[PDB]
Amino acid sequence: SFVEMVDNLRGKSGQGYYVEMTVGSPPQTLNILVDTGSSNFAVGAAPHPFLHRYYQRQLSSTYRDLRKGVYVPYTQGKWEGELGTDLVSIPHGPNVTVRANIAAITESDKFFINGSNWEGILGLAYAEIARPDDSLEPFFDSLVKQTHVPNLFSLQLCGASVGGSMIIGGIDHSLYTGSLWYTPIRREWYYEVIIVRVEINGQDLKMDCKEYNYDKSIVDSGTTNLRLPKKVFEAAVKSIKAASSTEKFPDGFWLGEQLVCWQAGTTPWNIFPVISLYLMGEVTNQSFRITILPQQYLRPVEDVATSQDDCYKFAISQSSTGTVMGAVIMEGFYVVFDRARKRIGFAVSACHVHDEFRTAAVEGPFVTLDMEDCGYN
Ligand SMILES: CCCCNC(=O)[C@@H](NC(=O)[C@H](C)C[C@H](O)[C@@H]1CSC/C=C/CSC[C@H](NC(=O)OC(C)(C)C)C(=O)N[C@@H](C)C(=O)N1)C(C)C
Repeated sequence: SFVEMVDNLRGKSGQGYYVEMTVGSPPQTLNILVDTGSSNFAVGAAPHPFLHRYYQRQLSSTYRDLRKGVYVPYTQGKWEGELGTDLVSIPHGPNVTVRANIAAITESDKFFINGSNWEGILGLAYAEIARPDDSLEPFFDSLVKQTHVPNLFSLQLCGASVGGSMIIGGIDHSLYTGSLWYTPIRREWYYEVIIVRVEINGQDLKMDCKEYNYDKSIVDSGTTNLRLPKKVFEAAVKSIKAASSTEKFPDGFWLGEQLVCWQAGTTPWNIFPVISLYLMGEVTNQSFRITILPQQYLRPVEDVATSQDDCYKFAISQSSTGTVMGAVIMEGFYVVFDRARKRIGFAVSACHVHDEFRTAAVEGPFVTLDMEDCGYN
């Protein structure tokens, strides 16, 4: 029954992907950011300059007050609100209604985005990282417990003004080609995975693989960039600079500050390298790799002038909280969050990225010794 959920995601570039939801009785419609990097379901519940609508608990006859406050910080942005419960449905999801924990957002700082068209956030990770503590059941746990929806979902995020699919409860095989390759979920808090090798244009970065996972690696649809620990970021940028040294870029470009522009249709994709991330596989000493094209980590942005030139921002940034495989990494792959079997699957998406001579790819099997030493403790 998955055809009805195809294309149920929208968004603006670099502003997150959202799904339509309803809360309360009568149903109030809201666009909800899909975030696999957090575990709280929360909605704007008071006026805000950037909110065009918001949840009005007083208009819902099924609302229940939990009489408990909550604060949630993210990498960028934070909010505090009031906990309660209400009935929740997904118009272009499964045909069910669940009573779910909802945080009613009453104050926020740099959380809502001017012109993003979403008014809340759906944290899809596990209760261990829910606020204020792991006793606040996340939405997807509630959905699985109260209905017959199988315990998995998949995400097909498509680039450019953006759209995609969140298939709730299953895998839609018309949305990807080739084989699905699975990596274990190391621990059920974030969707934590283990990166065992990194290559740039086929050249091993030759770092202790622990550095790739310092202090964790996660899959996070709510983060735009590929985010890398300091040491990995520095070696990657050095390698990308060297491969593209044909041209010169402002130093702020490599920090994500300044953007780079070329005359329309002349972007020199060939001087930027592919990046291969090797992930721990399902059998002993076995891994697989996903290959990222520069069309993914050079994110297109609107020309800051009155020109018709293609402009891009560098969508790889430095992290202090581990590797984050954000939306630019997920774009062009079909990603299966198989919570029932504690694994994440990757395949080439049907909305894959087109280069004239290179192709994003998921490839295996590879042999990799001592993969367990790559996890940080
Ligand atoms: C200070 C962090 C404290 C720890 N908090 C967490 O780990 C929380 N989870 C998280 O923070 C997640 C890891 C991230 C989460 O998805 C949050 C969701 S905030 C709502 C996101 C909406 C979509 S816009 C994406 C944005 N793009 C962006 O900034 O673009 C430029 C870089 C080009 C300017 C971005 O990337 N945001 C990152 C930074 C981020 O904050 N993501 C919860 C578990 C409590």
